[PDB]
Amino acid sequence: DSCIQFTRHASDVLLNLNRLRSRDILTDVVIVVSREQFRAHKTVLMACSGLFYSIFTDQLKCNLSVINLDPEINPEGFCILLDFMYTSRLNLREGNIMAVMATAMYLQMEHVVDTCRKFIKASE
Amino acid sequence: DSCIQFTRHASDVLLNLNRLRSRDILTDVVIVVSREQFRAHKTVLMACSGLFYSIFTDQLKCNLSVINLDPEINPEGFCILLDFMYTSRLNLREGNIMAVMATAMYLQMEHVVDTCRKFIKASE
Amino acid sequence: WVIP
Amino acid sequence: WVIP
Ligand SMILES: O=C1Cc2cc(Nc3ncnc(Cl)c3Cl)ccc2N1
Ligand SMILES: O=C1Cc2cc(Nc3ncnc(Cl)c3Cl)ccc2N1
Ligand SMILES: [Cl-]
Ligand SMILES: [Cl-]
Repeated sequence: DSCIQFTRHASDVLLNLNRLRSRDILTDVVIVVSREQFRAHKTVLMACSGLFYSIFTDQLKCNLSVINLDPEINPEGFCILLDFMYTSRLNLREGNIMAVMATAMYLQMEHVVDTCRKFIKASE
Repeated sequence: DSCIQFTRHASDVLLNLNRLRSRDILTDVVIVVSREQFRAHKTVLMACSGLFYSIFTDQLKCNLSVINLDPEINPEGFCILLDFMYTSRLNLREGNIMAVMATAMYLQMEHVVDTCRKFIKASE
Repeated sequence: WVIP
Repeated sequence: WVIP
């Protein structure tokens, strides 16, 4: 086509989606990670995670308002990944990298799994 | 913070949101523009438009499944702007620029209004 | 705005 | 990935 493109559009959309999440606006699901609960938008979770994409395209699970993750999932690792979904920024630290990588593998977030593998390899 | 950032994350999210729109997955509103109907995600519309942001934060309108736009709104201009919301690409042509600018002013999409004003000024 |  |  002969379209023009606004460079900052995708980033501006994601920024506003994070503002709606922070104010709990039109969030339609709560993700339960052991004792912790995280409110989010199903569409953003599906857009970021192969696991959520599979869950919310399922004809019965698409209608659930609560999703319980596997008890081995670390709430902090999930929190870091949810923040990444809504911002493009990943808070990867020596103290959380193992939990972040395991959570990213479970959530099927291949680019996160890749940078965790590389950061771990450099420390070996 | 000491976060790392994935450059293509926002663009990848928007691409997946457009894929969900194309397959009519988790769309929660229909925008009526005279004889034409457009299915979308309320969160994406709010993230792109000052008008939709105001509509869907309203305590009664947030729950509506159908929104009727002003009868002066051109369906093609709306279609072009909805495509822009979900892709960052604007199909701006001599034959549609007036309708696109008027629709962008109504929808409160200031960056689109700006490029339309500039493209019109160059042709004068 | 750019030519993509 | 970059340092933002
Ligand atoms: O590493 C990742 C990130 C990811 C996201 C999704 N999401 C979607 N993919 C294709 N079409 C659609 Cl419609 C969506 Cl929402 C699926 C798999 C994966 N894997
Ligand atoms: O030209 C534009 C594009 C636009 C989007 C929105 N959206 C939001 N703004 C602030 N916080 C939130 Cl939560 C959202 Cl969703 C509001 C005004 C405008 N004007
Ligand atoms: Cl990822
Ligand atoms: Cl805009």
